[PDB]
This record gives sequence, C-alpha cells and structure tokens, in this order.
Amino acid sequence: SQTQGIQQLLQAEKRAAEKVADARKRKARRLKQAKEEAQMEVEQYRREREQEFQSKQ
Amino acid sequence: RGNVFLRQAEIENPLEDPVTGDYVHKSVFIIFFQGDQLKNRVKKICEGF
Repeated sequence: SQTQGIQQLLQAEKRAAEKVADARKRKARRLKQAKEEAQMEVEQYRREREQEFQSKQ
Repeated sequence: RGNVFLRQAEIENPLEDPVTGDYVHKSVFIIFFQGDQLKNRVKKICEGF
C-alpha cells in the first residue's frame, strides 16, 4: 500500500527520466540535422563557386 | 497538509534518555515530505519540539 504508492512515484520519476533521455536524443538529432543542412547548404555554395569559376575562365 | 504514507514503529524495553535519563518507551508515526521548503520548515518545527 504505502510501498505501492512509493512505487507509483518511482514509476513517475522513471518515465520522467525516459523523457529526459528522449530530450537529449532530440538535441542530438537536432544538432546532427543542423550539421546536415549546413553541409547541404555549403555544398550548394561550392557548386555555385565552381560553375562561376568555369564561366569566368 | 499531511499527505504522505504513515510509517509506524515502536520500541519497548527502552534505555534511559540521553539528556535526562527517563526510561521511557518509544513510538513513531511519521509522514515525511520530499519538498525542500517542507524539509526545512518541518525540520525546524520538529527539532524545536
């Protein structure tokens, strides 16, 4: 009964910890995504520099 | 606002009290909260009494 209530609170803290893990994973995924759009964006830029160099040459 | 589970315990065949020496049995009925403000306020009141 009392230990059961303590266990409900412990389960609550456990799902809170799971959500915290999900959130640190969200941050990891978000920085990985940001790195990836940065890579795509700068790749587009290098393509622009390259074709401009050929045109001017 | 007592809200948490009642922990009950009892000691018979006591020992004389540390600061007066009264040979008095002991019994405890606790409800202890997990908030910090309560942990300090109740600590103050309980150590006071």
